[PDB]
Amino acid sequence: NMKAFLDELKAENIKKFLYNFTQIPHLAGTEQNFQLAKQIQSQWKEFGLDSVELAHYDVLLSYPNKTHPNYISIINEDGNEIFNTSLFEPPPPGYENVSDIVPPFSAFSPQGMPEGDLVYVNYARTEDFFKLERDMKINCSGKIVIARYGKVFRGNKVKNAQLAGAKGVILYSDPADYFAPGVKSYPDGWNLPGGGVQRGNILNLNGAGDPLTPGYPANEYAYRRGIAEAVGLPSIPVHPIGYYDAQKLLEKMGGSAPPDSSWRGSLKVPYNVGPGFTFSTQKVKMHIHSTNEVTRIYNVIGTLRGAVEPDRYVILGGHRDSWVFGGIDPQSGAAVVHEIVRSFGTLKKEGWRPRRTILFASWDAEEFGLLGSTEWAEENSRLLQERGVAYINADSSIEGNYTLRVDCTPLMYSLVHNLTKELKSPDEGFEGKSLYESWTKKSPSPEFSGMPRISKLGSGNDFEVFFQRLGIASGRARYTKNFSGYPLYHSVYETYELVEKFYDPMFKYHLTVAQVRGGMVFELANSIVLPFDCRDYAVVLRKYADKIYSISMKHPQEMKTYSVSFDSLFSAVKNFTEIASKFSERLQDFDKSNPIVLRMMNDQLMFLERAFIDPLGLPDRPFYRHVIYAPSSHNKYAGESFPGIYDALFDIESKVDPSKAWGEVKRQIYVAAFTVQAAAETLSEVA
Amino acid sequence: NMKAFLDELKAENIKKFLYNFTQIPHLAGTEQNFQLAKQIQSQWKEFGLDSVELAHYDVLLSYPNKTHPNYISIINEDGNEIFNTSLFEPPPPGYENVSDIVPPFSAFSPQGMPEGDLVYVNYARTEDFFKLERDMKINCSGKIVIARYGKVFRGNKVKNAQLAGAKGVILYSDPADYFAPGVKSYPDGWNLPGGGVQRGNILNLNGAGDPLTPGYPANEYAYRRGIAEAVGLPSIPVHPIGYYDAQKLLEKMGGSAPPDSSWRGSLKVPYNVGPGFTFSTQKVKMHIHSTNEVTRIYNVIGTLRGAVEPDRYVILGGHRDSWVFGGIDPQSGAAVVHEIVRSFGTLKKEGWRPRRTILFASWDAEEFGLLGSTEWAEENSRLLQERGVAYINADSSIEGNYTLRVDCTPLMYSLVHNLTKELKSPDEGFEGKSLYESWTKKSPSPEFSGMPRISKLGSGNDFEVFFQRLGIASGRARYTKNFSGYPLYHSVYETYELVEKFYDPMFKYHLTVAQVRGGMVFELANSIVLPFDCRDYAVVLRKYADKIYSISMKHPQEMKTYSVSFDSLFSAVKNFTEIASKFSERLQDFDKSNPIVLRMMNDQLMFLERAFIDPLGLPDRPFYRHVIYAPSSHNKYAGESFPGIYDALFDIESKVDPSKAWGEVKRQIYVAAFTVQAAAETLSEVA
Ligand SMILES: *[C@@H]1O[C@H](CO)[C@@H](O[C@@H]2O[C@H](CO)[C@@H](O[C@@H]3O[C@H](CO)[C@@H](O)[C@H](O[C@H]4O[C@H](CO)[C@@H](O)[C@H](O)[C@@H]4O)[C@@H]3O)[C@H](O)[C@H]2NC(C)=O)[C@H](O)[C@H]1NC(C)=O
Ligand SMILES: *[C@@H]1O[C@H](CO)[C@@H](O[C@@H]2O[C@H](CO)[C@@H](O[C@@H]3O[C@H](CO)[C@@H](O)[C@H](O[C@H]4O[C@H](CO)[C@@H](O)[C@H](O)[C@@H]4O)[C@@H]3O)[C@H](O)[C@H]2NC(C)=O)[C@H](O)[C@H]1NC(C)=O
Ligand SMILES: *[C@@H]1O[C@H](CO)[C@@H](O[C@@H]2O[C@H](CO)[C@@H](O)[C@H](O)[C@H]2NC(C)=O)[C@H](O)[C@H]1NC(C)=O
Ligand SMILES: *[C@@H]1O[C@H](CO)[C@@H](O[C@@H]2O[C@H](CO)[C@@H](O)[C@H](O)[C@H]2NC(C)=O)[C@H](O)[C@H]1NC(C)=O
Ligand SMILES: *[C@@H]1O[C@H](CO)[C@@H](O[C@@H]2O[C@H](CO)[C@@H](O)[C@H](O)[C@H]2NC(C)=O)[C@H](O)[C@H]1NC(C)=O
Ligand SMILES: *[C@@H]1O[C@H](CO)[C@@H](O[C@@H]2O[C@H](CO)[C@@H](O)[C@H](O)[C@H]2NC(C)=O)[C@H](O)[C@H]1NC(C)=O
Ligand SMILES: *[C@@H]1O[C@H](CO)[C@@H](O[C@@H]2O[C@H](CO)[C@@H](O)[C@H](O)[C@H]2NC(C)=O)[C@H](O)[C@H]1NC(C)=O
Ligand SMILES: *[C@@H]1O[C@H](CO)[C@@H](O[C@@H]2O[C@H](CO)[C@@H](O)[C@H](O)[C@H]2NC(C)=O)[C@H](O)[C@H]1NC(C)=O
Ligand SMILES: *[C@@H]1O[C@H](CO)[C@@H](O)[C@H](O)[C@H]1NC(C)=O
Ligand SMILES: *[C@@H]1O[C@H](CO)[C@@H](O)[C@H](O)[C@H]1NC(C)=O
Ligand SMILES: *[C@@H]1O[C@H](CO)[C@@H](O)[C@H](O)[C@H]1NC(C)=O
Ligand SMILES: *[C@@H]1O[C@H](CO)[C@@H](O)[C@H](O)[C@H]1NC(C)=O
Ligand SMILES: *[C@@H]1O[C@H](CO)[C@@H](O)[C@H](O)[C@H]1NC(C)=O
Ligand SMILES: *[C@@H]1O[C@H](CO)[C@@H](O)[C@H](O)[C@H]1NC(C)=O
Ligand SMILES: O=C(O)CC[C@H](CP(=O)(O)O)C(=O)O
Ligand SMILES: O=C(O)CC[C@H](CP(=O)(O)O)C(=O)O
Ligand SMILES: [Ca+2]
Ligand SMILES: [Ca+2]
Ligand SMILES: [Cl-]
Ligand SMILES: [Cl-]
Ligand SMILES: [Zn+2]
Ligand SMILES: [Zn+2]
Ligand SMILES: [Zn+2]
Ligand SMILES: [Zn+2]
Repeated sequence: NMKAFLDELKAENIKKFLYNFTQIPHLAGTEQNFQLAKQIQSQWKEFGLDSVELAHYDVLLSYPNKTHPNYISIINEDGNEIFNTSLFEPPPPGYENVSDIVPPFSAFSPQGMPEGDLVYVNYARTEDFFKLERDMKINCSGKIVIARYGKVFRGNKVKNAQLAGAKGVILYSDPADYFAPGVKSYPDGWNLPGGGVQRGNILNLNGAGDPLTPGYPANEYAYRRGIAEAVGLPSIPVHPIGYYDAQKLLEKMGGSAPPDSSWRGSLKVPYNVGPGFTFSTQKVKMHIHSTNEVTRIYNVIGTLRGAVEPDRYVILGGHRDSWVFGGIDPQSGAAVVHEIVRSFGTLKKEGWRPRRTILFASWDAEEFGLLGSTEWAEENSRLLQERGVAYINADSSIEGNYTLRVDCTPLMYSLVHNLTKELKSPDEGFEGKSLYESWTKKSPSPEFSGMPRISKLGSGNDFEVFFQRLGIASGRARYTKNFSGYPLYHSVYETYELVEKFYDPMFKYHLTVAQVRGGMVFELANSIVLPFDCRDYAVVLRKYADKIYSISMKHPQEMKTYSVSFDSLFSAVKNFTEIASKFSERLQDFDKSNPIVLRMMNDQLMFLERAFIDPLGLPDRPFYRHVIYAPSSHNKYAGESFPGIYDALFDIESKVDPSKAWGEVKRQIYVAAFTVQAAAETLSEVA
Repeated sequence: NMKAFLDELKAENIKKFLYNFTQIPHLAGTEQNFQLAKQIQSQWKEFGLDSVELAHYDVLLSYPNKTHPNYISIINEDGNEIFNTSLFEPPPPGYENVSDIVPPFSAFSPQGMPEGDLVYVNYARTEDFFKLERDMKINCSGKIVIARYGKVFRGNKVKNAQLAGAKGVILYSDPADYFAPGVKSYPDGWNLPGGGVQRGNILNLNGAGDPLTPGYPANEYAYRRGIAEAVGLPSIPVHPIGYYDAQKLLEKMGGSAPPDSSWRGSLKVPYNVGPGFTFSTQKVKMHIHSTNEVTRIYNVIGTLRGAVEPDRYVILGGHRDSWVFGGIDPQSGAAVVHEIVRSFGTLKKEGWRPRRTILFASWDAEEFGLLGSTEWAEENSRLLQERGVAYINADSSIEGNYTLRVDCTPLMYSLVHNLTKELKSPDEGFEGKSLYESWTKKSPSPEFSGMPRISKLGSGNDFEVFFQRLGIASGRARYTKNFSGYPLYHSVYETYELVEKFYDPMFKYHLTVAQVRGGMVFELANSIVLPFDCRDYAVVLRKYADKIYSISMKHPQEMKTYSVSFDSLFSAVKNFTEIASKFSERLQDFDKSNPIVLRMMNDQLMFLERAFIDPLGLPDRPFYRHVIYAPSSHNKYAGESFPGIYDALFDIESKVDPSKAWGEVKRQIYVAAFTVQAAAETLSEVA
């Protein structure tokens, strides 16, 4: 039963697994990552799984040149390189020994050696560039942009920059965002040293997976696009730096004041916007020599065969590749999955099987754009779309230690509420209380009433292809602090010791996340009726219809002129509410003894997420096919609701053909109303 | 049981229903068609169906102007209209009374009054226009084209013509194609009078359905494209004529000889290719004033709820709208469905239910581009794709009386072989023999050995959206003669009397088709294991891989230069063969007493057709998503195999960038190999 499963999970095992996974770097595409894959595969096998395979793909990755390193220089009027950024981060204590730690770089940067004047853009958000090209009249064309990490996925920044005319982008971590007051720099606390740099890919894939093979798995005979038709590649050079190198680049900055305090970070510089220095006369020069190359990656796929519904799949998945040691990102999640597997494997050895098939993935090349999960799902899309019950992600278990952070489909809200009431809170001062209670006290619902917050799914992690492309019900759960990443994110300093010393010394937060993650997978794979509640979707559809309506209503004159009505969407939502309500009644009133009727009802619950998929995709985003949710076009990490309408409405005041534009709003309202109505009809009596 | 069902079908009932359906015209969008819909709905209800609804859509139709009729003129040097084509066909005996019979027109022609020189193009096939622009050097630009009906769908002709530069198209029926020797003109035989004209739409929809709403049902709040972005509309005027009016237009034709005898039909004219007349000096002038208009259509949808698997759908569908009386096209099929329904309804009244849900459709606006079936399937696509077992079409039951013509997915071959051996042949001189035997003797397999021919599915009928877009296993069966249509196709002369007197006086061929159609639907809806044989797909995949390979091999030098290999496709096919073979074994070896295992296996059989769908669609044909089959791009009526590769290879010698072109061949080989491999993997053990 469930308690047997939950009781078999040990904090000390997680600790032991995390330590094992963090001793050397496991960069995607390296032999070391391959060996960790082989090792996971052997162990998941010894743990009891019925089968464990490696699935590999040949995908575009990116790597710095070993003998021609990347850096940024201030040059002078003659071409003397006055200042030079780091070539590497100062390795932490006792790892000065590291074989090779990849130096900081922006994965998928083109090669280049541009120079020019600097313009500071804050976080390089859409609103930042609006304030700058619209209010301030500064002009980024031909400039090198310099932006701080935080707020939004760094891919959006590069795209915003690229589109505003920039010839290069420099990213850095500012202590305002990456140094929490009163805590020390690593190795003596969990803050980011002025020499720490955040690695990370800067693609805009929009769900495509491998850049060269959109639509189809990068298998042995894959046909690939030439790199010039590749998906998501930035066209200007980009490089990240720490805040020491940053001060050096920022302190000589001229032009206009920062437009206000929200543009100014913590270093002792003015945070002038530029362009150029006070100093005229010197320029910034970038040196980028990273190369893109097709490289083999490996997913580990374990299978625990279901006793009754083997042709129904509950998937627990998270990635194995790290930028360096992956002390938090991903091995604190990977060590949790290892212990979940060990625990299910234990029950199986004593002769239990779950009701449905459970699938366990160790994904590769996630850091490079969710490539392993995506290629695997393109290869197995027909199985997934007819057999896929749910997907539970398992990246970083902790990014803090204040409370639970849950993002999931509405179908799993009730499941998550019930599971957490059955779990002990590991929180100081809530001993003998449930996780539900601490989580609700600490992160209260905005909606209300006495409920916790649960957020929408966007992207930036491996659930993306399962939810956004395929319409498989998905959730994730981790411990969090009070979109920027904790301070030591994607740095050489994110190590086992960072976690053992400063994050979770007892491994008690890991154990909690293992219980929430393994708990969901257990209920999903074993409850006789799928634990989804379609009425929960009815409720959020109404909130999102209100929301998108309110946004349109900021423009009453155009709504009159063009006859923009939301009547069809509200009507659809009202029908989905009534039909879901009747479906719940039938679900309460039938005999679980009749298997075929059970299967029919479970198939309705199962295909309901699926009903929100449009096979034509969203406008310009063929791999984002869900109509209710998509990643924000301004921030991959953030979930947006009614994305088609949201984007047709965004900055609509600026389109030059208002009636073309409002026409497309109307078209999107129609697609949404229709999809919500069609989804609802999946829950009607079937004949 | 089956025999009870088959024995309840009566030839005399079919006769009575066909007579009832043919007394007045039932043109899509008219009140008369609406009343026939209401009537079908009441009767299917009295017959016993559990529910019967009307589903309506507002779609673009096309109609001649009542007070400004269409015709073609020869004008002279001054503008005197010397010759004028008919305004209508001479109505048949006793129907000179007809309320209104729509005059001959090409549905969806733009309006226009162009004049110019005539060029004769034979059947206006791709090869005809090749022979003419390549061999003969004649140039169709600014000319009016005149082409005979036959060989290919008239939409392709208009598209070929349009693309070759034409300013108008005139279609006519030539007696070579539409007058069988030794038979008389209607009313005294079944041949086409020199005053008969074939009506018909001339769209290129490529599966889109309603022109204005591709992707989504043309419901109440549908957003519609402006007519200029409508799908499939021809841009030059087109009008059809009989062979009397044709002789008048052809007899004065100048320019070059016909390139050979295959270009010459039966009228006493030279069949010169033009351009222009001998007569200089006079021109041809077209007068077209038809209008396009959004018009309401109605499908009748009856439901017979399944006793065990109600959430599994077997669909019997065919259209109700006719160009005029629809004596053969469609009411000889519609009267068969009426009798099938009556018969199932009888069993139900005695307390039987089929195992699966059976759905019965009377589709509207088929003649106008399969619009009713398509809109309905877009509206209900999520139900269809998860619950759809099979679709059996039911258009014209007879287009002759020589033998059976069956087109279907390979999955149904074995079903059709077994059903026909259990059926009496209605053929003169095969009394006491089975339909299988007459059908095999009369239409022998080309493949071999002692098997009948079964052809591929293309399009030109209502199964299109179910098979080509959705991947639902589909078949059709009718009686045929020894792609052009019988002689009285889409003419005022296709009447009840044409059928009672000359086609099927006993109604014995109708009864046979009712038995083959209702027989399939019965087995599909009642057999405990779905009657599909996946090994039959294995066999044809190998033949098609051979075929497409041979076509590529007409170009060995390019295959070397570009490294074009079919190794992946053959490998996929070989694996599909082995895995299908193992799947058959398991299907033989499991206990039908275990329902969940039964359901799992039926779901594999059911989703196997579905596995061949690519959600990205074929190149440029987003609504044709099946990878093994598509309608021919040169002839909608014809099925083509490995369409993606076939079209990348077609006329490849002429592409100006041979390596771009051969690259796309390679990409298509990859898509096909991958899809065949993925389809096969749906038949593997599921865990
Ligand atoms: C939510 O579910 C409800 C079903 O409970 C559903 O309501 C349906 O709405 C449509 C209109 O939106 C109705 O269709 C109408 O009724 C009949 C057809 O049976 C016609 O007379 C009407 O047509 C006339 O009026 C039209 C416009 O007002 C004209 O354009 C037209 O040419 C006619 O002259 C009209 O088609 C239908 O009756 C209800 N169904 C009910 C109440 O049972 C609603 O649409 C669902 N929401 C969504 C978004 O799907
Ligand atoms: C039909 O089914 C068979 C399975 O029975 C399947 O065969 C598979 O083919 C691929 C090659 O096409 C094999 O993968 C290889 O084997 C190992 C990985 O386990 C590697 O050593 C190989 O890689 C080396 O060589 C490559 C090229 O030759 C190099 O590019 C590469 O970098 C390596 O140095 C290679 O990946 C696989 O072993 C078999 N599976 C078997 C026999 O079990 C076949 O592909 C299926 N057909 C289709 C079209 O799917
Ligand atoms: C993590 O643990 C694994 C397995 O417990 C260690 O690898 C095993 O132990 C030794 C290492 O040579 C061998 O006898 C086994 O063959 C290894 N088993 C495998 C790979 O499954 C591994 O070395 C540990 N990693 C670290 C850095 O501690
Ligand atoms: C920053 O780095 C550059 C590159 O290594 C340094 O300039 C080089 O210096 C050597 C010897 O002085 C010369 O042979 C090269 O011509 C220089 N390379 C280039 C491309 O300029 C530079 O001195 C460094 N600057 C600082 C302040 O340390
Ligand atoms: C979460 O728990 C609640 C409370 O147990 C569950 O709702 C009950 O479920 C039973 C079983 O069908 C019903 O008979 C009760 O009427 C329900 N109570 C309420 C308040 O609805 C709910 O099913 C659980 N959610 C899951 C398991 O997903
Ligand atoms: C075809 O048969 C139908 C039904 O048998 C005829 O319509 C019915 O018969 C009379 C006609 O006014 C009425 O009492 C019924 O209400 C009609 N029933 C319906 C419409 O379901 C119909 O007129 C026949 N058509 C022809 C031309 O013979
Ligand atoms: C073919 O049809 C046209 C159109 O009806 C005939 O020409 C018309 O004749 C009347 C009276 O003679 C004139 O008022 C119109 O000007 C003509 N219309 C046009 C547009 O030309 C023509 O005579 C007919 N030709 C034959 C041979 O019957
Ligand atoms: C068509 O009929 C053949 C002959 O009856 C069927 O094949 C037999 O099916 C039974 C039932 O599984 C097997 O045990 C026999 O071994 C089969 N004989 C052969 C020659 O295969 C076949 O199943 C029928 N096809 C259908 C119903 O789709
Ligand atoms: C890296 O740069 C070296 C040293 O200058 C050069 O020889 C080599 O081409 C580069 N390797 C690649 C292509 O990354
Ligand atoms: C920015 O500067 C360049 C000239 O160097 C110009 O072409 C570009 O259009 C400018 N952008 C704006 C907003 O004026
Ligand atoms: C872990 O828990 C303590 C308790 O408040 C917290 O303040 C400390 O800073 C936490 N560690 C991190 C990395 O936030
Ligand atoms: C048909 O032509 C008539 C008569 O000349 C004209 O008045 C009317 O506009 C036309 N109707 C339409 C638009 O089909
Ligand atoms: C046919 O004629 C026109 C001139 O009237 C010309 O522009 C067009 O390109 C010609 N086509 C060919 C194949 O020469
Ligand atoms: C019907 O059957 C006879 C028997 O040969 C055939 O010759 C006759 O022409 C058929 N009718 C039609 C329309 O083909
Ligand atoms: O490519 C993405 O969508 C995200 C990759 C990675 C996700 P993770 O850092 O592993 O949480 C990142 O944000 O840089
Ligand atoms: O639009 C089509 O695809 C075909 C419509 C109709 C099919 P049918 O004549 O009813 O067999 C025709 O060929 O003109
Ligand atoms: Ca791919
Ligand atoms: Ca449509
Ligand atoms: Cl996660
Ligand atoms: Cl048919
Ligand atoms: Zn990461
Ligand atoms: Zn991660
Ligand atoms: Zn027709
Ligand atoms: Zn027809």
